[PDB]
Amino acid sequence: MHLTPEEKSAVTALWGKVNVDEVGGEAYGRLLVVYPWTQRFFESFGDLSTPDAVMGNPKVKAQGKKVLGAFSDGLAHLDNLKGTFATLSELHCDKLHVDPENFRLLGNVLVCVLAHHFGKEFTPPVQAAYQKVVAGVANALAHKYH
Amino acid sequence: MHLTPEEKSAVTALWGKVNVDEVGGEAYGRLLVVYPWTQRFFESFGDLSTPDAVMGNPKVKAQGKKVLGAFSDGLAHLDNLKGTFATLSELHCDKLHVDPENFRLLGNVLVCVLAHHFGKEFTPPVQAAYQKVVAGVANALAHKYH
Amino acid sequence: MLSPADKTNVKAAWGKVGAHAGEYGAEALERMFLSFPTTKTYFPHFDLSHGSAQVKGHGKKVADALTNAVAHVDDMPNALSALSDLHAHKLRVDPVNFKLLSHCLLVTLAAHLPAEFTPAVHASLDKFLASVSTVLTSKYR
Amino acid sequence: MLSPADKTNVKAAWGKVGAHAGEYGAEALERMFLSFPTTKTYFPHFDLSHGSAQVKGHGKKVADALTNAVAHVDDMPNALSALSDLHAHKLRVDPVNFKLLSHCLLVTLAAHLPAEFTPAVHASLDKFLASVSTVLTSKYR
Ligand code: HEM
Ligand code: HEM
Ligand code: HEM
Ligand code: HEM
Repeated sequence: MHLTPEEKSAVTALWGKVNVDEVGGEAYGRLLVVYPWTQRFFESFGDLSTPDAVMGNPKVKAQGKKVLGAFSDGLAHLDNLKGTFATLSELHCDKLHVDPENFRLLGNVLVCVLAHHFGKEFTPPVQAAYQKVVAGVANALAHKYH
Repeated sequence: MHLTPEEKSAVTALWGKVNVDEVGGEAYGRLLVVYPWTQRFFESFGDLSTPDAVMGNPKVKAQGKKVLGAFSDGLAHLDNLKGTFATLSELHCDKLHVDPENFRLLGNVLVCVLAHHFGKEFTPPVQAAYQKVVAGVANALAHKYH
Repeated sequence: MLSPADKTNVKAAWGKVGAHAGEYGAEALERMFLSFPTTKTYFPHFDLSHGSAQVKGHGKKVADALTNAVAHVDDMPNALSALSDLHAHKLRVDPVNFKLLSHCLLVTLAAHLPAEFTPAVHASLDKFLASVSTVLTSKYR
Repeated sequence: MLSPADKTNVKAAWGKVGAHAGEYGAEALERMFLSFPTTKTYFPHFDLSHGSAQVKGHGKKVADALTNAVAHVDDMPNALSALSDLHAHKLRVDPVNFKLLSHCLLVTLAAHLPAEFTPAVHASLDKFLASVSTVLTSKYR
C-alpha cells in the first residue's frame, strides 16, 4: 500500500469509465484461455474446449462479474486492503483451495485488458499506479493463508 | 517481522552454534557457483572459472564474512527489520545497483548450507522458521529501492 | 511448445506491428522502468528520461531481434544463438526480469492493436515471448 | 542443457541415495508444506500431519519417477511423457510450485549427504531438477 495523491486520483478517474460486468467477463475469460491450468476449479462451468466457448460461457461471465465487483469495492478502501479482504482471504484458502499465484495471473490479465480497452489513455504512469494496486490486492488476499 | 514463540526460539538457538565467517564463506561461494550470473557484481574478485577457484577465493570468503555478519546483527532486531536495514537498502540500490532478486537466491543457498552443515537437526519446522526470516531480510533490503 | 496455429497468429500480429516495431520496443521499456523499478538496476549507464535517444536506440534493437525470431520461428535457437551467448556470459540479467519485459511488451501491443489482440492471439503472443525468454537464458549455466 | 559432468554428478549422487529414495521424497514433501503453506492447496484430500502414510506413499511415487528420469537422462521427455500429461491436463499445478519442491528436495539431499553434496554436485542437481521441471510443465499450453 501507499500510493501518492496523484496515483490514487489516476486509478479512480480511469475506474470511473469502466463497465465492471463487461471487463470482469473479459478478464476472467482471458485468464482461462491464456493460462489454462486455472480452469481446474471450473469443470462444473460447462464447455471450455476452445477460446470462443470460454469467452462465450455464461458461467465464466458471472464468475468474472462477481470477482470484479469485489475488486471494484476494494478500490474505495485503498488505505486498508488487508482489513477489507481478510474474510475473503480466509475463504479462498480454507474452503476454495485457491493457489494465491492465480491472483497474480488475474492481476496481469486485468492490466492487459485495461490497456486493450483504453488504448493511449493507459499511459505508462497510469499502468504503474495500477500495477501497485493489483499487487496490493493479490497480497491482501493471500494474507490469511496458512 | 512476525514469528511465533516456537519459530523465534528455533532461529536463535541454531544461530548460537553457527560460526559466521565459515558459513558466510561457504554460502556466498555456492551462490557464485550454482547461479553463475551473480558473478556480474564481482569482476574484481579474480579467478571464478571453476568451482574450486570460487570456493577458495579469499575475496569471496571476505565478502561472505561481511554479509552474514550484517545478517547476524539483524537477527537481534527481528521486530524491526525495515528500520535496521534501511541504510544498507539504500546503498544496494543507489550505489551498488544490485537486483534485489539476488537477495532471494542467497537466502535459498544459505538454507541449503545450514542443512548440509547441521544435518538432521535442521528439521522441517526449523527450516520453515529460517525460510520466514530470509524472506523478511530480503524484503527489508529491497524496501528502499526506487 | 509453439503449435502451428501459434506461429500463424504471431506472424499475423507482428506483421501488423510492421513499421512501429522500434517505437513499441521503446514504449515497452519505459513501461518496465516505471512499473518495476528494480529493472533500472541493469541500466545505470543510461539516460532513462522520457524519450532519450539511448532508450529509443535500445528499443529498436530489441524490436529487430524479435522480428528475426518471428521470421525464424521454426529455428529460434540457431537464429538467436548470438544474443543468447551475450546475455549468458556478459549482461547476465537475472532470468526473472524476462517475464517483466514480456508483460510490458504484452501491454504495449494491447494498447496499440485493438483489432488484432483477441484472446487466442494474446495466448499465442505470451507463449511466444516465453519461448524467446527461454532461448535467451538457456546458456546461463 | 546437462553436460557429461552434470550427468555423472547426478548419477553418482542418486546412486548414493539408493534405497532411501522413498524416505527422502516424503521428507521433501513435509519440508515443502511447512515452509511454503500455499502448496497445501493442491492436497486438501490428504492428511498432512507429520508421519502421514499418504505423504509417505506420495513421497515414494515422486522418488520413483526421479529415479526413472535419472536412468533415462538422455531421453527424458519420452520417459516422463505420461507424467507431463497428468500434471498439465488433470492436476494442473501452477508451474511456480515446481521450483518450491525442487528447493526442498535439494535441502533434503544436503541434510542426508554431508560428503557427496559438494558445490559442483549442488549445481548439477539444481540443473537436473529444473530440467525435470521443464519437462513436467512442457504440455501445459
Ligand atoms: C481480484 C481477485 C479475486 C477476488 C477479489 C475474488 C473475490 C471472490 C468473491 C467475492 C467470491 C464469491 C464469495 C462468496 O461466495 O461469498 C469468490 C469466489 C470464488 N473464487 Fe475468487 N476472487 C478473486 C480471484 C480468484 C481467482 C484467480 C480464482 C481461480 C482461478 C478464484 C476462485 C474462486 C472460486 C472457485 C470461487 C467460488 C465461486 C462459486 O462457488 O460459485 N478467485 N471470489
Ligand atoms: C543478506 C543479504 C545481504 C546483506 C545483509 C549484505 C550486506 C552487505 C554489506 C554489509 C556490505 C559492505 C558494504 C560497505 O562497506 O558499505 C555489502 C556490500 C556489497 N554487497 Fe551486499 N549484502 C547482501 C547481499 C548481497 C547480494 C546477494 C549481492 C549480489 C549478488 C550483494 C552485492 C554486494 C556488493 C557488490 C557489495 C560491494 C562489495 C565490494 O566492495 O566489492 N550483496 N553488502
Ligand atoms: C525479449 C527479451 C529480450 C530481448 C529480445 C533482448 C535483446 C537485446 C538486444 C538485441 C540487445 C543488444 C545487443 C547488442 O547491441 O550487441 C540487448 C542488450 C541488452 N539487454 Fe537484452 N533483451 C531482452 C531482455 C532483457 C532484459 C529483461 C533486460 C534487463 C532488465 C535486458 C538488458 C539488456 C542490457 C542491459 C543490454 C545492453 C545495453 C547497452 O549497453 O546498450 N534485456 N538485449
Ligand atoms: C519433480 C517434480 C514432481 C514429480 C516428479 C511428480 C511426480 C508425481 C507422481 C509420480 C505422481 C503420481 C501419479 C500417479 O498416480 O500415476 C504425482 C501426483 C501428484 N502431484 Fe506431482 N510431481 C512433481 C511435482 C508436483 C508439485 C510441485 C505439486 C504441487 C505442489 C504436485 C502435486 C501433485 C498432486 C496433487 C498429485 C496427485 C496426488 C494424489 O491424489 O494421489 N506435483 N506427481
